[PDB]
Amino acid sequence: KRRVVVTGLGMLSPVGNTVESTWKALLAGQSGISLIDHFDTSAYATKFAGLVKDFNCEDIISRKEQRKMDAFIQYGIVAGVQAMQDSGLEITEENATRIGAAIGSGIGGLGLIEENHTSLMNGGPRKISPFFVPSTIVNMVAGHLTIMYGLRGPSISIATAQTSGVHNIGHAARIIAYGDADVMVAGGAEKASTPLGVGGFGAARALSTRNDNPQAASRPWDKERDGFVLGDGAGMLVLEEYEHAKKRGAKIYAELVGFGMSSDAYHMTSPPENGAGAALAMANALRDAGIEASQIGYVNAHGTSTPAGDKAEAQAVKTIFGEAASRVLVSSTKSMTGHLLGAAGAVESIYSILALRDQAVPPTINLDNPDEGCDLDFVPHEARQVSGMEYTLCNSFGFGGTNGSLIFKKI
Amino acid sequence: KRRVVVTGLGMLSPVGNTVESTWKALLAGQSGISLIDHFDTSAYATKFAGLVKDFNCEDIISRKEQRKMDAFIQYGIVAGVQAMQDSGLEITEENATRIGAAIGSGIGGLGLIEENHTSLMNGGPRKISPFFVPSTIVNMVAGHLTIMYGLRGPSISIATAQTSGVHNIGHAARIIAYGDADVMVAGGAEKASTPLGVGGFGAARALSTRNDNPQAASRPWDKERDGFVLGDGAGMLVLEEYEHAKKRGAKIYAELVGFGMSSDAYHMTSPPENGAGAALAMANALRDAGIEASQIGYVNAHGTSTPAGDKAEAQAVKTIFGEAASRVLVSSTKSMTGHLLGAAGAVESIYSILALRDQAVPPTINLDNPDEGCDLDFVPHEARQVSGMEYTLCNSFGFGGTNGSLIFKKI
Ligand SMILES: C[C@]12C[C@@]34C=CC(=O)[C@@](C)(CCC(=O)Nc5c(O)ccc(C(=O)O)c5O)[C@@H]3[C@H](C[C@@H]1C4)O2
Ligand SMILES: C[C@]12C[C@@]34C=CC(=O)[C@@](C)(CCC(=O)Nc5c(O)ccc(C(=O)O)c5O)[C@@H]3[C@H](C[C@@H]1C4)O2
Repeated sequence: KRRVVVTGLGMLSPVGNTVESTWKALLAGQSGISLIDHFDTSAYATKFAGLVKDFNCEDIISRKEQRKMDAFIQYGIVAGVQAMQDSGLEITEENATRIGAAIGSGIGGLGLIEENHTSLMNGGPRKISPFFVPSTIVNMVAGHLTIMYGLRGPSISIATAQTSGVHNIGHAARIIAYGDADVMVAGGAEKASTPLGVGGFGAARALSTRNDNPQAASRPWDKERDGFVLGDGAGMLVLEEYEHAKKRGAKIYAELVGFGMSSDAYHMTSPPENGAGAALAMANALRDAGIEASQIGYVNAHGTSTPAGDKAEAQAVKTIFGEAASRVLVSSTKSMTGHLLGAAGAVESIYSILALRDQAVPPTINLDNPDEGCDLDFVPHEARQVSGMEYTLCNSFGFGGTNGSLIFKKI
Repeated sequence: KRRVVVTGLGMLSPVGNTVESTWKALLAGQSGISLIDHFDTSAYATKFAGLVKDFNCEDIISRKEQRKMDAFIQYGIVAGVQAMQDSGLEITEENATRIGAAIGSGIGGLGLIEENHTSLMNGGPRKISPFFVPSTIVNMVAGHLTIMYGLRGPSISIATAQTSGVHNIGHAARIIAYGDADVMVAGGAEKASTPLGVGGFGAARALSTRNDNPQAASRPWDKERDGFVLGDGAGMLVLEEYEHAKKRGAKIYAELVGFGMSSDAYHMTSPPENGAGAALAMANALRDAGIEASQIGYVNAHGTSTPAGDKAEAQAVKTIFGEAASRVLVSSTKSMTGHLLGAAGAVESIYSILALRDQAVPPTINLDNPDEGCDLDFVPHEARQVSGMEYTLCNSFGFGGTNGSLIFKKI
């Protein structure tokens, strides 16, 4: 009966270009939200986002190859390299077959979609790049990485919008636990800070508009919430079978204990007031881990800072925790990080891991005035030390009412 | 130990708007390839594709809701309804939780991407539709369908480009076999016959250019091959646990016996001459099914009619079959159907099923002059009756060297 453990991490976030730097920033309650400058935001109702600062891949990706890939792919490859390195794993002809990847994204190569389309409109199909398809499609991070590292085991790419990160990690673990693979690099990558991404979610009325204070915009559960904030980044974890990792003396961050999925069956871009769907997703992860809601010390909420969304998740926590409801710590890193969409669940799974290694829980900043009727401990303003925390749970929910929860156990 | 069976089918193809009509057409060796008329193809090097003829959803989707979804979503929903109906399954409050979906697509809502982008370029972010995101993203078919049918179990969407259909079906079966679900609607949907899809794959030099004979264009293994042909469609199958299906007296088309995945780790848009990757994918499906290459009576090849691609797959068959190499029937439905990308593996999984029900195997049309050095029986020109065939295998390969194989067993 195969157990899965995390033996490698990598990340690119609006608050740091490494795992450690990003963790540091979050515990210090820093914000990565800034004003956009790569395109004219005049007509845009939202003019800020959590961007990746001074990105550099020169040492990892030839500017020759960079031409064949959208920022989202570029990000994910870098985070994947970080993870592969940090794992210390060495690919051998024996190995190849039993190592793979499960990496996706919510929207994929918007930027190159826009470029290629603009080109076509201005000068015809003659102007489309031969790399249009391969540079924009969601599965390309798994593509480039399996090639770069000679990985030959199972490779998949789940695109469940804002739920992607959690699904890729969850299925990567299943692939391993099932016997199909021994190691899996998994997570997600996103870079939707484009005219289309901003204008698009902007058109749905899903974005915050607090342009006077981009850092105060993302405020989960606070009463002045006005919609989620966009974030770019990538998060990746090397998942590996317990005995395979030991046999190689791998540093093991944590164990992946439970994975749960659910479907809202309600509305395409909104959850029930009731949070029924998030509840089942958490409820199935517990049952998969074989433990009780009482044992969860920390929950990394999906908490996107949308009026209807944050309320639903809260509702669902009460429902699952009941008694403990107030004794469990809950927080949204999105208060500082922004919403990474297809990468949200990857980075947050990383934070849910480090919170067990460091027995510390990052805050929900901007939580000035909670929502009324809230019994929950949303860890507002300042990180919080914890005692004997053995399990953390991570939530991701997405459009189409698709939900997922991962449960991590210490050591 | 949970077995998975197919208890429902649905389809939209360039040769038929139902399962039965499409099967009929294929066995008769008909072609669905035609010249494009929905956009000006003057500047286009490829001017044809396998389109879905006289699509109608009026009875299933309100023109009110149709506004919120790309053709690709519209197609997939219809095929999903067909499948749900054909399964005879009835969703009950008990049920909901244990029924879900695993549906994806290669490229998603290109058409609405183009519309929305054009709008933005012509009149600003003000012109983007509030439905931009929800109408174009890959996971929306699973979204709309879980809602329409009150499905609350696990919902996922794998986007592994041209390998998608096989992956969604394969993982849907795993979800079931693992205990996460009892029923899963699974497959894929595509509609890339757009300026971007045509110009895009056209820019990669991956499309056939035989505009003088659109019906002769798709010719897997033939010596005058000139690249794949684009096809629109959707294919869906209801997968369900054996005892759950029996307990309800479900008509059972076949059993899903093996699922295999592999990664080429070679090139982003091309397979090794050696076909090493396809071999492992087939090789793992056999091992998963617990049977031998000898027992496979029919193989539905990925056979896309690209020079480098068809050769690689052939190579891989020899490698896996060896002795039997000539005693196993191999064929490409893409000779008539075109390439459905993210939906290819769904429809072809359907054909791999019916070939067991009807003990008949559809031909590879246009196979005038094989490639030299080929020992394989590619079932050229005319469908072929078969005797005691108990297993069929279905191949899907995609960009990023991602591969997958499904193995179906009679009854
Ligand atoms: C039609 C409306 C109704 C509206 C009303 C109140 C709201 O609060 C929002 C802004 C968002 C509802 C929501 O929270 N959706 C939601 C979700 O279901 C799953 C994931 C996420 C995520 O970001 O990962 C998410 O954002 C909705 C959205 C946009 C528009 C305005 O739908
Ligand atoms: C850079 C080049 C080299 C080139 C040369 C010879 C060829 O024959 C083609 C046209 C296609 C190779 C190929 O077969 N790729 C391939 C694949 O790996 C997996 C799936 C599929 C599918 O359609 O599901 C597929 O199409 C390639 C493509 C385009 C361009 C011309 O890469």
